[PDB]
Amino acid sequence: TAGTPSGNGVDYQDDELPVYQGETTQSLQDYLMWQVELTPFTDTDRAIATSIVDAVDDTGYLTIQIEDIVDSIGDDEIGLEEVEAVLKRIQRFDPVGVAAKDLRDCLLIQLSQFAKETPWLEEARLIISDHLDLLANHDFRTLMRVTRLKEEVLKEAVNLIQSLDPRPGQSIQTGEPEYVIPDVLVRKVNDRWVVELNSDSLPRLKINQQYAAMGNSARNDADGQFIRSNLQEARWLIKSLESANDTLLRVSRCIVEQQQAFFEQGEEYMKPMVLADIAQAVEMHESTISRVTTQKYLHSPRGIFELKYFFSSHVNTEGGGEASSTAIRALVKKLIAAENPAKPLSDSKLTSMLSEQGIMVARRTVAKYRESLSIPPSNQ
Amino acid sequence: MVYSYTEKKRIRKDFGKRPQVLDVPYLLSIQLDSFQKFIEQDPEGQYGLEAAFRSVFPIQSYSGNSELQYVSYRLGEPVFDVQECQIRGVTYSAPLRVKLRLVIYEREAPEGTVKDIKEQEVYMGEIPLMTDNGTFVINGTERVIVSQLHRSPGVFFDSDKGKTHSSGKVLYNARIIPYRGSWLDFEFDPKDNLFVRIDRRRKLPATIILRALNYTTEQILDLFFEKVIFEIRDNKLQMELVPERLRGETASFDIEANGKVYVEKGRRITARHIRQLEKDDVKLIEVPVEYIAGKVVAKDYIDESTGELICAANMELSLDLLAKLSQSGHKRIETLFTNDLDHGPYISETLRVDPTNDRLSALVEIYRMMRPGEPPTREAAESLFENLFFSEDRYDLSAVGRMKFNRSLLREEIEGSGILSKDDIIDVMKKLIDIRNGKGEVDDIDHLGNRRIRSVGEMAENQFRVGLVRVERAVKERLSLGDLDTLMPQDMINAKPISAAVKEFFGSSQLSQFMDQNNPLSEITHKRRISALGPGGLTRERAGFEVRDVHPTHYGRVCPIETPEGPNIGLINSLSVYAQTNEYGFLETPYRKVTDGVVTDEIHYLSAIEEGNYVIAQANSNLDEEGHFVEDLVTCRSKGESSLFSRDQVDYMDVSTQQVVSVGASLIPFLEHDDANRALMGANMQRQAVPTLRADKPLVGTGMERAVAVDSGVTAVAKRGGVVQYVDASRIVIKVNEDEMYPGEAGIDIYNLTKYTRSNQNTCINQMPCVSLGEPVERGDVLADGPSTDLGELALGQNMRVAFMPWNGYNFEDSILVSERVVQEDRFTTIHIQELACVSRDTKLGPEEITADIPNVGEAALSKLDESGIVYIGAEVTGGDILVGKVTPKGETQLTPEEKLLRAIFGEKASDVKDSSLRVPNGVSGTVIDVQVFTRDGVEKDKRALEIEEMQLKQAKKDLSEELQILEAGLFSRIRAVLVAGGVEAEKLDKLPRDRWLELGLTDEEKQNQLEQLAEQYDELKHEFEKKLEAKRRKITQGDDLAPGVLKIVKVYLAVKRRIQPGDKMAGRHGNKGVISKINPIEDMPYDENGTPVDIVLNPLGVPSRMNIGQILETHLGMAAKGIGDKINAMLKQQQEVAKLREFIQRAYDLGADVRQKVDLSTFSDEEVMRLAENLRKGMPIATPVFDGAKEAEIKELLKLGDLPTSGQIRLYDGRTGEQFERPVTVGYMYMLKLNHLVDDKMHARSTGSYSLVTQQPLGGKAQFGGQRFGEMEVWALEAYGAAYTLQEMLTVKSDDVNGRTKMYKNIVDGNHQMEPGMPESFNVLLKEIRSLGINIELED
Amino acid sequence: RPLVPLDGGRFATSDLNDLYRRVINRNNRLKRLLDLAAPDIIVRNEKRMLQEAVDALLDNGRRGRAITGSNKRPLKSLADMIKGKQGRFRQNLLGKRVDYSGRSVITVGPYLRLHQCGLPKKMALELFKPFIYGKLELRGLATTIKAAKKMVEREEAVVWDILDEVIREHPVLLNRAPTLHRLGIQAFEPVLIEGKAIQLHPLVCAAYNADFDGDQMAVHVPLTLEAQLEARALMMSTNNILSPA
RNA sequence: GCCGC
DNA sequence: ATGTGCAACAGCATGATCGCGGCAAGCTGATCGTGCAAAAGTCGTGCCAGC
Ligand SMILES: [Mg+2]
Repeated sequence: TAGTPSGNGVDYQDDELPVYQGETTQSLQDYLMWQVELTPFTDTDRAIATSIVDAVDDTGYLTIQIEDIVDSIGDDEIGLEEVEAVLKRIQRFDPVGVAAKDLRDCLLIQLSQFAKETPWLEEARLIISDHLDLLANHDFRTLMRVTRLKEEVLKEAVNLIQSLDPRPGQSIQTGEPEYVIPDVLVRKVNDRWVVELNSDSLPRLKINQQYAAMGNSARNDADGQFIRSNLQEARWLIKSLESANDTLLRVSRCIVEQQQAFFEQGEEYMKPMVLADIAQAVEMHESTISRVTTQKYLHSPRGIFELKYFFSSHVNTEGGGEASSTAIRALVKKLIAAENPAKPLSDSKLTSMLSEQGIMVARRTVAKYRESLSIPPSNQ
Repeated sequence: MVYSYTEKKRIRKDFGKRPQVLDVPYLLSIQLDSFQKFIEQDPEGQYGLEAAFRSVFPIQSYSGNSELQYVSYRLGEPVFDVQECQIRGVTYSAPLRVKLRLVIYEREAPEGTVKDIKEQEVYMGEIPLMTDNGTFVINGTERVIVSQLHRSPGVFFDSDKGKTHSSGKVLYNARIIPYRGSWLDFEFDPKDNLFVRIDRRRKLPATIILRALNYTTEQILDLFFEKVIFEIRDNKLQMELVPERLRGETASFDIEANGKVYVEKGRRITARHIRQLEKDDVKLIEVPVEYIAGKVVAKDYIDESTGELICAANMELSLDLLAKLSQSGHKRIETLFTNDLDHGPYISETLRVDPTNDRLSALVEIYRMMRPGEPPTREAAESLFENLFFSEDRYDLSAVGRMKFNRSLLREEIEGSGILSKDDIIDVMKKLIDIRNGKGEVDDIDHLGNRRIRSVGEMAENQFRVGLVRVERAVKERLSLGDLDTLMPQDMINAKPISAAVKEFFGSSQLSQFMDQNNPLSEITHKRRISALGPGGLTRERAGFEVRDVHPTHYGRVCPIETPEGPNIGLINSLSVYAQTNEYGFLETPYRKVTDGVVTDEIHYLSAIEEGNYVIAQANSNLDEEGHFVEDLVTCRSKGESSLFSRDQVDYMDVSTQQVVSVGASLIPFLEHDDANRALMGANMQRQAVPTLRADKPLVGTGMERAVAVDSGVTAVAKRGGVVQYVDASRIVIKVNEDEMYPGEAGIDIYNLTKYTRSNQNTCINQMPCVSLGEPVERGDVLADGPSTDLGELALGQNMRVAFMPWNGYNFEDSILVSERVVQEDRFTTIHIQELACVSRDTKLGPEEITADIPNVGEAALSKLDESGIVYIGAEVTGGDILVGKVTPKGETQLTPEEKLLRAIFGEKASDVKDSSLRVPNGVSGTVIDVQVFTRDGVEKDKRALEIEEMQLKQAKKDLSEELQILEAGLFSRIRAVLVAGGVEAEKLDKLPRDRWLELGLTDEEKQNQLEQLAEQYDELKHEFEKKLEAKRRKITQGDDLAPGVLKIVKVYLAVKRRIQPGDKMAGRHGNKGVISKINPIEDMPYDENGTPVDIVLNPLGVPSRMNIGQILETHLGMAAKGIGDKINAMLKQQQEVAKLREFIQRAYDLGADVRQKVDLSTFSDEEVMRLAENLRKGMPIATPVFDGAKEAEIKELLKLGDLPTSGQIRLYDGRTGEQFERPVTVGYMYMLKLNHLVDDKMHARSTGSYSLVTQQPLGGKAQFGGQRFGEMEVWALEAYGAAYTLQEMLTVKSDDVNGRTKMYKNIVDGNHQMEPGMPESFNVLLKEIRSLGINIELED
Repeated sequence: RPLVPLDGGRFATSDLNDLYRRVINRNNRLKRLLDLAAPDIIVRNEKRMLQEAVDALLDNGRRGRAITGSNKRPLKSLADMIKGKQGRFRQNLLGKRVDYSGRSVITVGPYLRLHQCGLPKKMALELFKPFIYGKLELRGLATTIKAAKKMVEREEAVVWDILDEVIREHPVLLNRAPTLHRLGIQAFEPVLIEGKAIQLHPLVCAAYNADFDGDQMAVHVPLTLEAQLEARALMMSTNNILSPA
């Protein structure tokens, strides 16, 4: 290891019997409640505020409908007029624009809190925000004619609109990106692409279990011998862990054996291996292998970090034998990106190109592969 | 000659009064020597890795006819040097290569072999190495290892103070302690019964072990007692005469000698009667039969008539038994001594208690007592007893253990079997019985002759031995299933447990801690530190009042002054300056041999045991020119005591007066004038000083500053010093002179000084040159001075002008008053460096990218970020600025219409990717110093990574091309000389390149030999430089093998300047400390008649109660030194000629009452005199040794030389009123340090923050924004006040009332000031806890 | 009894979780083995195992020389971790940590009165944050709590003026760590000073047993009318002049 | 654990 | 004159041993396979409605 990181921030509660205790974190909902508790609200107003802030998502938008909120209250004299006022009061909290029903309302409230003298206040308050939002989504070439305004002014109005916060309330999150990858399956490149395993800790567990259980048993302070009281539990644990590591290593070796080409030369060279393919290889049932390799993670220089991403059964009626739809999707993404500025990428045209390349796939499937992680480049 | 180049620039005026015999040692020899002995190869199997390998290897399987033969070993070159190892954050270690061979023996032919595979060396683990300063760079840290003071293995006899049974009976016990194995013990019952406690188990009689050694009852009674013979023939019943044993006894009847009365019945028992009886030669005489009634038969006489016999040992005899033995013909009866004057009844009682008399019975009994499990089958007992003691690999006393064992029992032989035999246990039991009898005495366990020292090498050797045993256990299994195809790497080399054990010992141990990096003094003190704690040591709470007390044997070995205060006082000590460790591991101290009446120059090192017999004189006893003592009666130490002896009875003399003080205590001037505990505090506080912006030498020093500065290693010392060629703020290149030179390739010395670098305590480490240009230097001279060092002298403080006077209560108690001029000159201003790092780590949802553009971040925040997202070097960041722009991906594979239009309106990401950027922690400010981005192999190089690689390549080429330029210049000069010898074109030849086409051919010999060889050497030099350069380029440009998860690493350093302020702490080196109370303006401080204000004002009230006269003496001496410096400065100001200035300096350097310094300016060059005088403008740095130095008369004449009053006190005027203070005030210069306790780290406040999930109470401590703890005593005080509402608001509203907190905050914001209390969460947690047991507790109505 | 999180998504069970899991495992194994008509020896062994697990869970460190585990340190059972030292020391019975608390090094102020102490303005403005929020919202300088919070964050000049107004007659109490008697905690009237050190009146040092060579004190705010009156009329430094011993 | 009171 | 009852001594196990604060340092993991119905879930393929 040429370069090693310094130790990451960590601590454990000491001089306290309930070790590690805990530590409270402030979320968006907690901050919203804290703000609510410090503004003059009636009891009904407080109840409505709590009900509507309970429905605030992680991004800061309301998930439930206002009429559904009124139904949730389930009390008379709490008609939608009152809840509308309460929600509109709530919107103007520290993350200005939080608890917004839609994008239009969020931009309207964000633009509301201003000096009322900005160069393009009325230009984008309702002409652009409250109207022709779908036009602004596209190139908005006809938007200038629709709003009877010059394109030069719209060029700055669009920038002013984009200056606002798209998703308010997401700057409050206190979670840490600690969901890093153990990569218990390490792999290096060799003459045959050997696969090893790290983070086993089996010798350490064996030593600790010995020094505790067999340490107490070998200690002569207790009368008699604890030949089975403590000694014959560490053996069972060690055997179980060894068996688990053995089957994991066997499954990983089978996976690399059947998927050597994905790792060699081009990345998109995965065969459509099924659960039975590994089941017959390891002489074990498919259910155990599926339960074993469903979130275990490998560390590859170029391949993806997963053990279920390779497990695809996507024969797709290929011309020569069978193929995998993962490679088909990768090829479609590569070809769609590398196209003309018009970029037709028609479903029928893409299917014809794939068939010419040798992938006999229907024109309706390719639309699904494209829509899974992309959009048609004006193919309609 | 007399003075070195680095010393002629500034010479301390030593007051001396006594010559020095031997110089101070390396001050770091213990750690260095121990690790050297651990690492280096040894032809014999004495110690180290070779010793461990020979201990385990060779090894063979269980009759498998396959062995692994071990031959030699080596350590590979480290793959990183120290500096880049620290900058990377990795361990500095070397690979361990071991060469061993596999031999396969013939199964059919006994003692024959069929195969012998001599495979090459194999690798198991990496052994960390120590730096040149005795530090172990592990995980990019320092981690010094502290030596341990433990009990030497052997035999120790103790009396437990004789207060256990409350009867006044003193109990003696004996313990046998091996280096590794199970303890053995013997104890005395209050009923006088021999009991053993093996492995600290239940007490059993010694007779079981004594019989287990194949010893019959007759034999034990014979060996453990002096048997006498009773002869009963013809009814005479005579007795053998032993007058020597017959000392105290009462005559039961008349005693006659050869028919003549010698001693009457109940006659005189005095020594005269015994002497008279012994003088007369008397054979056996008859005795009354009543005496034998109390006797006990020892042997087991056999009856010749019948097989029946009286074999009942340890039993008396009956009257009928006399007739029974007479009938059997027993003329002689063997009976033990049974005499109780000095001897007594022992061993026999233990044999009466325990009836087992067979080896099998004893073995099974000890097997049952040791192991209460399964009973043995005549094989478990034998094997277990063989495993307990007398086993080669189970029980083992070291050579020191055998030495102590043999010495304590008075055996001439020192070396012996490392395993205990049958005879030594018997000898130990006999010795214990002897101590009980009266002869002999118990030994002191706190005696320094019974305590050893374990250093780093021995501990590492033990850990490696344990790891190699673990490896061997696994290795042995495979050999049973071994074919011929297996090699050594395939024979379970098993690097894993070797590496695991070694790294676990080094990185995580009690005796391997972070080293202190404030000053070089703290590093020096920490390196040579003695600790009683540790794995095999003594815990804090197990320590009595006697183990933490100073002993008369601590004289020249450990310091009685330097020790921590509260918990660890007496448990952590420091080595004396001259102390060193014996071969066995015992402390030693030098002494001068004394022959007749003249002390000799030869020096002997004596340990704690040897020095106890001789008579040792005192260091400060006057001697004449010839070495004789000037007085008849001198003070000496004979045996732990002090008294006056004759001039001829002495045997040794102390080497010097510093023998009893450590390095830390040696730097306190006038130590003999300070109280012991206050000097202890001063010595302990000298190590907490913080290096300042600019170093300042002490005006009043001791002379140990040079040794501490050089030996610490912070400086840069020349090693083959010639002349200085190129100087720079970051490099010194020295052209080594011709007199010493390695043949070939010429050669120069390149020193790369370490610039501003973060230390362990977040201080600054910086080196700056001391040589100017073309200045000749010698070997060992100082080139650069590190942190807190001025011209090679330890300077960790500043010279402050001090007035001792009360000033309007602003120096009340221990506070300090400081002028603003001290603040203006940036004195006591220190640089602190901080390290912040961020890591880009892979996730399931995607990789983590470091990019400048951050979603939902304004353009103002990105101002101080480059195109790659890393701060520009030199940018000043404060508060919560962003350092590294990092984005974390988010997962969404369902494109709902709202997200679709979000992506349409905004960027393609539409800010889905969250941001997790490294921001400066609140309250932290400073300038960005360095960025050290690291990248993985294969990943795209960062934009700034190219720039750093370019700068590294430029530095490497720049420091590599100098020697190439020198070598090519030499080759060109040789070629020019050759062409001058023949066909010289002079400037015409010099103008054309390549020596004008090598000057054609000229003569045949020159063309064939000279020119051809020159061209060949030139081409070889080019090729050599080119391959070395591409090797450096390849080494520089590589992909670092990061962790499997991480992808990129960025490290950012911030540097800030901390100035002095009222909250800061300042202290001198005499135990006088305090905090600043006010920073006074210049015109408000007192001034003398010359208008010069003072810098510091202290209280006279703190001197007498604390008993620090060194304070006042150092103040006067500093005033005198600064007066001489002022005289020199004034005389240099007026452009006075060199003659008068040299005269004045010579006069000042010859003062004192017969000092031992002989500095003379007659031989000094005029330029040297000018430089030295220009170095004394700010003061003359005189030096006083520890226990001898300047006296009152010498200080007063020093004052009189500089035209200052001899009283040391002047007239001060009040800077506010203009009036003169009524009494004279003591003014002078005192060396004041700045401790590491500042209010920028001690100021905290909180109103609301985070609470724990359990008990819902606020967190604790700074950096978590915690609240102050309102403990039990504070609540007791509140109860005693009667403040019930304050207490209730403390217990409920402020801590645990979850609803109460919010309600009270809402009331405060509204302005209600109402409580509305409730139930603390802690009581609910306690109720749930108690209910979680089988117990019900409830809150009834 | 939360379980400790580690690097990544991994979770490490605490000692109580380990004891409960072991008890559950032994109980389940005994239950499954009872129905198999197994010989009475293994039934006896499993019943002893379940009993030992129960005692280890309820009271570790007795009858079996403790269970320990994974660090050669005894596991913390239910009783061993009741409250601090098995009693009620740490987070109950007067062991609470409190909000509105500060701490810094003390120096000497000779100009002070017997009832006055010097309080740094950075130590203030943090203890008195909700009071400043209330005074800002009440005077009309900031309408919403967010505006007042942001303005206090930016620490403008009127914020300092309002802080000086709100500290006027609010007593504050200082205590020293080894509280030996009731005079080790006293209430003073804060005075705003510039710096980071508390200025303590010299005449109370003897009662506090305080010296200016590096000591520190703790500052607490009595944030209630009853608490303010108690701090003024009971614990003021002018109130206690004779020692209650 | 090291240090400060 | 021998036998029975009671008080005392020695051994053993249990419980406790001042606070408050700042650096620091290690992570305390997992588990098991079963072979099968039973269920739920998923993918290649063809459909009608909008441009
Ligand atoms: Mg103090």
